[PDB]
Amino acid sequence: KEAIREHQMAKTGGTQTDLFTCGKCKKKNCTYTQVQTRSADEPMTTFVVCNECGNRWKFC
Amino acid sequence: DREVLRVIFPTGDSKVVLPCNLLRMIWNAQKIFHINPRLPSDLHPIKVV
Amino acid sequence: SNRPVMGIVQDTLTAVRKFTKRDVFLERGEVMNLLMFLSTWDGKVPQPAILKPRPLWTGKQIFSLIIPGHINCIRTHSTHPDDEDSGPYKHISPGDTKVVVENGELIMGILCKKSLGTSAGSLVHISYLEMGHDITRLFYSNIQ
Amino acid sequence: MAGILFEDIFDVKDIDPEGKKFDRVSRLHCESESFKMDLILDVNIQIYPVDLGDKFRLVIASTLYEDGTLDDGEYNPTDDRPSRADQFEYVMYGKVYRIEGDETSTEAATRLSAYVSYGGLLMRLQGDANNLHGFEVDSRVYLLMKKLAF
Ligand SMILES: [Zn+2]
Repeated sequence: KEAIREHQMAKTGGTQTDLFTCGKCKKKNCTYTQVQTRSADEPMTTFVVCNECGNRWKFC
Repeated sequence: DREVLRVIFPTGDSKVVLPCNLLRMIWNAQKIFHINPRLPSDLHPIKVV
Repeated sequence: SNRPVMGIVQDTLTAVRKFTKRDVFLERGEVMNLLMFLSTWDGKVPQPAILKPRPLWTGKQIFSLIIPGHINCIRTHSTHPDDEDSGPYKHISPGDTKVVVENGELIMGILCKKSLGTSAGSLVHISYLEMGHDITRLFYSNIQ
Repeated sequence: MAGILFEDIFDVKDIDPEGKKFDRVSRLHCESESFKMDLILDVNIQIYPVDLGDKFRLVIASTLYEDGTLDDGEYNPTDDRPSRADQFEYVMYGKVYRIEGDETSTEAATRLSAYVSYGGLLMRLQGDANNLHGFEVDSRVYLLMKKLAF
């Protein structure tokens, strides 16, 4: 009953960084994006998303 | 409206793209009219209504 | 995507960052030199930013000259500097890093692109709204 | 006739703005000799080499020619009017950008704070009633200081 209970415990992945604060919940429960390798005229940005309470903002 | 609005946005995000930024417009009136927190705020509320 | 398409870039964007530096100081001679570069100007020389020990002008003063004189764009410094908030609020020692302009006059804040364009909260979008394309195009050509 | 906006002699609390500082500009922290009012200000150290704990004289005037209007410019280098104290070691032209206070407590407004900008140069003045006659305005104030390294 333990082992079959364990089989949900983490799905298959992760990430979380816990660096950027979220102004909607003070907790730094945030995720970060590495994208825009080249793109156009828009500068490559680091995008940060807060898992809880759904917040997303940019390095810029 | 506040009670209705909870139905419209179950995501609870109040940040939406909308026309006419009244805040900037209202602010500009303050920049123009020179209203400040150390000046009285003479107003007729019904006129507002 | 209800956003501006214009964007000042590269050399121009870098020198603007350089230009917003606190250590930027100008001479009267160069102010006249800078004034002639203007695509448009009131014809009325501005007051020195400094009088003693010697008369001087600041780059923020002069950038604000470029700016049209009855419109403002607020806060989005959008630069790494300071502290993902909380810190800059410590205590409203609120200048330099964060961007703020009043009556066409830049108070503080190193510039970014999110300020400069192709994004929400950009100066470019509001100038387009207030000043219109024609005034904004002449300002833009002038600044460049 | 020379309706000075402010005058006081100030003492340097700090010349090191949070350590990191900057090259041509540095932010001083000062306190008035009443020791009831304090001040922080950005300065050009290169033209005015401050020392820590120094005793400074500070004056503020929104005008130069006796009290009459002048909030204009072509600042006219050729003025010959002795109207200016100019005799002070250091002068700046600027605006007040922010005012702090607290009137929600009932009349309170008890420990009024003023923030000022001279060409971008930030300033903070704190005081119960020293700023009771001033408020945030467009560029008009002239700030004059002397008594360097007294
Ligand atoms: Zn959050």
